[PDB]
Amino acid sequence: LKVILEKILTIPNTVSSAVVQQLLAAREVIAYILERNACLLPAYFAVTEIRKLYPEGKLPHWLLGNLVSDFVDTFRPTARINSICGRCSLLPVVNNSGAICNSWKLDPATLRFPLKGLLPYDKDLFEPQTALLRYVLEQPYSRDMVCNMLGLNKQHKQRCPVLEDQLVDLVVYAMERSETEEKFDDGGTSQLLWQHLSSQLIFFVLFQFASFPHMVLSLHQKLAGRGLIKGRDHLMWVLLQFISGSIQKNALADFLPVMKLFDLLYPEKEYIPV
Amino acid sequence: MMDLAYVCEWEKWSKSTHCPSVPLACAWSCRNLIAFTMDLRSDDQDLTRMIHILDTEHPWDLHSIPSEHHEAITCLEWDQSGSRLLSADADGQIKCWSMADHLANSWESSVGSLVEGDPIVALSWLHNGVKLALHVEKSGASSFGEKFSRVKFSPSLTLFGGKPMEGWIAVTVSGLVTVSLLKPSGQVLTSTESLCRLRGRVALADIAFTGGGNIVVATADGSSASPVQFYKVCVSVVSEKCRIDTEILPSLFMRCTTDLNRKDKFPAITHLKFLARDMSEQVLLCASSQTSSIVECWSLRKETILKWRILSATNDLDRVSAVALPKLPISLTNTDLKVASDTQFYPGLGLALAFHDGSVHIVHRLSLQTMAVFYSSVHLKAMQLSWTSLALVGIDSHGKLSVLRLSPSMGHPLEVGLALRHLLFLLEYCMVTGYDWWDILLHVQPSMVQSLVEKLHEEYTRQTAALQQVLSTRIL
Amino acid sequence: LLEGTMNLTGETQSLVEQLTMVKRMQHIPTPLFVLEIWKACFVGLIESPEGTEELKWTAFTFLKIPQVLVKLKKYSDFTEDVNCAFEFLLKLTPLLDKADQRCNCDCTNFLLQECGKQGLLSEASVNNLMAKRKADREHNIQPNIQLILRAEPTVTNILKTMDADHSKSPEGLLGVLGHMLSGKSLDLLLAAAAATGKLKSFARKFINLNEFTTYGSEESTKPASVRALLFDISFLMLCHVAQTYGSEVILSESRTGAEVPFFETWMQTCMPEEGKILNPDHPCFRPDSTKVESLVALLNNSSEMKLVQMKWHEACLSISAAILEILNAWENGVLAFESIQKITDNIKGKVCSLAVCAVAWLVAHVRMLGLDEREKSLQMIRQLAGPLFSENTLQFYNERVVIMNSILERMCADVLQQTATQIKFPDTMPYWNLLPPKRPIKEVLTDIFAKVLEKGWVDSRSIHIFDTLLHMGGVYWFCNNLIKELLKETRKEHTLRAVELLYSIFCLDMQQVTLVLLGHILPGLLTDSSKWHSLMDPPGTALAKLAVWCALSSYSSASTRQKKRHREDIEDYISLFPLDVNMRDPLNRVLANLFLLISSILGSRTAGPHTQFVQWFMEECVDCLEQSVLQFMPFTTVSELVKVSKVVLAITDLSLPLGRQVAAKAIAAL
Amino acid sequence: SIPSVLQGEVARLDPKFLVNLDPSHCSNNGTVHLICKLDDKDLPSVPPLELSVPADYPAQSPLWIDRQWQYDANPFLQSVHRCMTSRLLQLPDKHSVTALLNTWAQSVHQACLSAA
Repeated sequence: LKVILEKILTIPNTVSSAVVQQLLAAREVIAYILERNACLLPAYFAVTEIRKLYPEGKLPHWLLGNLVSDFVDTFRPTARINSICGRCSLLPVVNNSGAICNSWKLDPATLRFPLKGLLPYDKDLFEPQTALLRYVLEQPYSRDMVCNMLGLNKQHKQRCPVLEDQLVDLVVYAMERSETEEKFDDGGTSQLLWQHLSSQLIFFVLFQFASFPHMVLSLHQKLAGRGLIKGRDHLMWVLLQFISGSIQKNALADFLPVMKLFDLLYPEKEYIPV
Repeated sequence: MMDLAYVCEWEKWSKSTHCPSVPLACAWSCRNLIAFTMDLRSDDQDLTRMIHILDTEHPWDLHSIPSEHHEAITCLEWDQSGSRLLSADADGQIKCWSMADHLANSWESSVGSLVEGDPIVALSWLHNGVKLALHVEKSGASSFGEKFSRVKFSPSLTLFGGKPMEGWIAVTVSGLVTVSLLKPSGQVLTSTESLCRLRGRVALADIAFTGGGNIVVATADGSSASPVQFYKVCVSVVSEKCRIDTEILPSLFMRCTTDLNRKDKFPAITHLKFLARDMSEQVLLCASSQTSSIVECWSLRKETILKWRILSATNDLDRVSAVALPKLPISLTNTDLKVASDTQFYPGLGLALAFHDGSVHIVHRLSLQTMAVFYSSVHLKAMQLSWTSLALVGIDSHGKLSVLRLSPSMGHPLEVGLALRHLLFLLEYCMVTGYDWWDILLHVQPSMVQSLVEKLHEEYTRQTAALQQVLSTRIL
Repeated sequence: LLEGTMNLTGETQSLVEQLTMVKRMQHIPTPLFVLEIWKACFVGLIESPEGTEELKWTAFTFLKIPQVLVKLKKYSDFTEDVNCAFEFLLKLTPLLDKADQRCNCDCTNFLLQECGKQGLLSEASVNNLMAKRKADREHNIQPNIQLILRAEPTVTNILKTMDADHSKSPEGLLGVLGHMLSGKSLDLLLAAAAATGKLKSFARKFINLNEFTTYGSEESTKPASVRALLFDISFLMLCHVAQTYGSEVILSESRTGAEVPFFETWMQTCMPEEGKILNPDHPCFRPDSTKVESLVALLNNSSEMKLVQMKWHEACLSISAAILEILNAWENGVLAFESIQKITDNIKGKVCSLAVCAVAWLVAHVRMLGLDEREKSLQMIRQLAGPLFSENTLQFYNERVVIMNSILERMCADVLQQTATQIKFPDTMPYWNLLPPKRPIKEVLTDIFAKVLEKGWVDSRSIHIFDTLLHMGGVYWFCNNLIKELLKETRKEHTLRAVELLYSIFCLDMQQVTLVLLGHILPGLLTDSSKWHSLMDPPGTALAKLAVWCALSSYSSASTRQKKRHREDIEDYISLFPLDVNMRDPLNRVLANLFLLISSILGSRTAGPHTQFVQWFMEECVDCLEQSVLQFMPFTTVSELVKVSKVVLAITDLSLPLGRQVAAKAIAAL
Repeated sequence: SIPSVLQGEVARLDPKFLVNLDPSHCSNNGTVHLICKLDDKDLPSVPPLELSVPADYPAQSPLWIDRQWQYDANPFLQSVHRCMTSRLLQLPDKHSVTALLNTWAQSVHQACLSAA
């Protein structure tokens, strides 16, 4: 079955029809193989090999036709048996005691739940799970939890990009929140939020799981034209923590775009009073 | 003598099948360059989404630009100097095409703007702010400055002195307007805004400029029973982008509906035009039914403080398919009408109209009266005129292109001297500017070539020691 | 849900034929059909917001659908199918509990009794189902259900006895009008009439009474006040009916002679609705020049006091030019503010219709006026609609000022939105100005389509947004964007449910959308050399099923906005389809062109996915038909299909006189 | 359409054969289908023996569509069929259609001679 399918894939997507009736013999062979009545082989093998060849989101060959597609649909019920209801909205409580359960782990490459088998699962299980780690990061003392669920081991440099993207999204969300009112309460759950945000970031960037120039360029791109300027002083405080933390370890260039950021985030011509 | 110059057709282009009709566009540049698009539907969709570039000196060879557009192209515009082309279609994708290696047979684009999902109904370049006025009475004044007088309009968005800024403005199907500006470098600044809180269908739109640096946008729903709204727009670059300030102007209502005799006819508006770009005080409307049509003109003259009134209205017209406007800037003063009427000098008093028959009409500007009728022996869908208005290009509902010779006399006999004076006055306009004179050469008779050459020779002389220094190559 | 949302006043024959057509198009068992109908009715009832919409939904779901079921019985064994559907429906306990707790009564019992009255369900089955429902449930203010079911006979009685004007007794007329002028009585009567489908005669009778009472005759002060009250109350009811149930019911659409009612002309030329904008300088706004001067003299002198005989129609036509003159003089600066206050007090003192007509004309004039000069009129407009005016009321002021405030709100909110103004006339318009003001429409269209696809059912707010998006964008843009969104699915269930939802979405105006589709989108996707890469098997089959459904449904042969839309624009279909029965109907031409194209594609060379698409189109075309759109099909494709590879022949032959021999030749050579 | 080689070879065949286009199947393509009839005074009647001609007929060989049930239920016809199989196994590569038609005629003649 593997070799026949791989050989049929070599036919061009547009060919003549005077030969297609001579070309439908492979379709007849496959139709005999994929029949669950004669029981040539367990259907689990057939569906898993087809899914190994065709991942989800990719259309099958135009010669095979419905013969393949309907097949995987027949495995729709079993995939419902092995799915936990409301998996996406389950949220734990963050603690530093360790001993992580295997049910909270995520894919380091693309932030997906590890799924057993190649069954045609539900759609909601294939989108990235951005809410879970967004909630985890926001909680204080959530340091080992994030590295445990992302598979990080804090002994080898990795430079994980999705962590940088999530950190940038969290900083801009905090900036929007500080831009919202900041008038009902003097504190407004802001200064502690900025301190935590800043404190965790210092930990993530020190072990080089994220890159400073890339984060600054990404922040400038996200804030370019957004017009959220009410708590820019706090972001500059975070950048001061950035630069003063490791000025001696690295070169001056790593701090070049900060200049553009200062100009952009501070459009003025008149003097700033003390 | 209204005549036909030459008809150009292409083999294998016709005989299309299963092809719904699609509107077309045409554009004539300062140099004798034609940019258009034609309905082909021949074994490929992209043949209906190509830009055809034609040179009138060599009609037989045509250049095809394979534009990467996803929907039917709506409008085409040339720059003030014919070095760049603006093209737009449905689903955004406004492109700026630039000449490659200074070759007219190679084009490439690197500048564009995009709004997702909104077809563009209006598009225009920004104004530079220089125009001239031509006086036929002073055709023998023996002074270039005396003949063509500066009018001194003001330019829009002046930065760092008297140098204008370049860019474009577009109006979408909804109440949405986009503005783009070009930096001296490759940088481009884009912005979008909503016209007013009343969001509805804008089937037709038009854009004009006014003295002082203001834009007038006219929107028409197209139901012939709703008012046509007018808005004022100001563009200002506050140090990081172009902000748009909009406000409302008084509207009008359609005529030929309160006649209380037969109002059910003409239930849709099909054409809304400005009588001349940078002239926002006159608006032409054209409504049509399934059989007949009506064309009217309105103005905003001072007698509310501002009101729109009626100027002229034709008796009865067939279905209107194409309208074209003059480009020659006539002074339009009272003292010039008499001298342009006694002498057969009509280069800027004509509006060109086409119908669903083989009939093309030239109608007077101020009062809608017919003066020239042409029969082709099919109908014309898109057409344009020239700077000197000596000829018009036309695209029919086939693969044919037509070029028609328009004469100033329009059949009225004249003496040799008046024709020579007309031709030399028209040639001096192309002398002062950088425009070509192919349509002028279309009408010069072989008999009076020597007189024209010699009289132009003495016209070259006796200038104030400066015009001769910069016009030697052109005079040769 | 779509039928119950917008066109609740339409004739039930169209709904019945549409339901039967849908049932025939896709094989549906009867119990599933009835269960789906009941579940849709209940879920539409639950989500309705508080107000008149809840009353309308209750009236619809408890009055109109029994006649639909009765007509289904008549056209069509059905009894046990209804019982089986009911026993399916009774299993859903939380939905029934939510519906029960929303309406504060056991709606299941009332529904069972109502359907038993129609005779659809047997008495023993009704009793058993009632016992089952009570067992499941075991686990002073009258509800609106009982009010509707008990007030519909009152509607019938009032319609029956009002023709004789209660033996010409004006005092009894005032009594009965005041009785129905109490809390929510008018809305209940209107909803009952609309659900019963007898509102046309109701409006006709009120129009006749108004035409009788406007001219009037000589009377003393008390009967003159009676006449004025009758005129004002009739005007208020007609205006409320116009502003609530559209502009189709009051207009007769069948009137012989020049004796047209004046209120019809005022409706056509003086009230700004959602689909019409008025011209302030229309000839109807310039009746004369002496009547308006008499009216302005009466207004500026004192209270009118001449209402014994006043020619209400001519006076009402005259307030427009009068208030024009007062506003012009006031802007000239020769009149003080207190004079305007006195004039507004005189207008709002006794008769309230004059304020309504003046406000309507002021809105019509302001709409054209520019920004810098509009603010002058709005202050006198809100003075005309200020607080309630006391020490001048005859009687029955509460609901009169309430209905006047509602009418002026629904008439003036359109202009109030354009400027930054708020008057706070104290919801009655939850579906108004829903789309975001600045962002493009494609984003919201795609987001709403995705949400509807994910949820699995369409909401009424989504229906309204789809309607306004279709109005703004156009049929071609709407259909092209929706079809482009369809072709991004790789799963068969998702595209199946997408097509099922899109059929009902396109059911807004089937003729125009099917014409646009079959004339522009399918040929474009079928002719281009780079577009059949997206015509794969699941989306291709789903799109073919949708296309054949739409084509034959439109061949078998739905809003006022779309009515004016397709009456507005013309299209020369002869030029669009040169074509190489009647040959004037555009559907025939476009279907013949489509069949010619499909025959050419099938007979062409270098076949690919497009031939599979046309094979699927032909297969579902054969499957769906009962025996009919195959009359225009060419005779060569009968042999072509056999060449490219029974029952797919005999049905397609149509038993033509040429058909017999061509079919014999085709089937013989297999 | 029909290549010139096939038209010429059909024009230059013995008048014992009147081969023509197959009423069924596709046409005007590289692959064509022909149905044959034999009109020989000295030989009996036999099945039509249709042929299929692929694209670019020169430098290749055509194929014969076997119809086993047609030639069965008669000793004479199956003797013809087995002689046919023998002769087509004896034919070399790159052969033409006229050679196959002559082989058909000669096989029919040999079977008739063997029968009587």
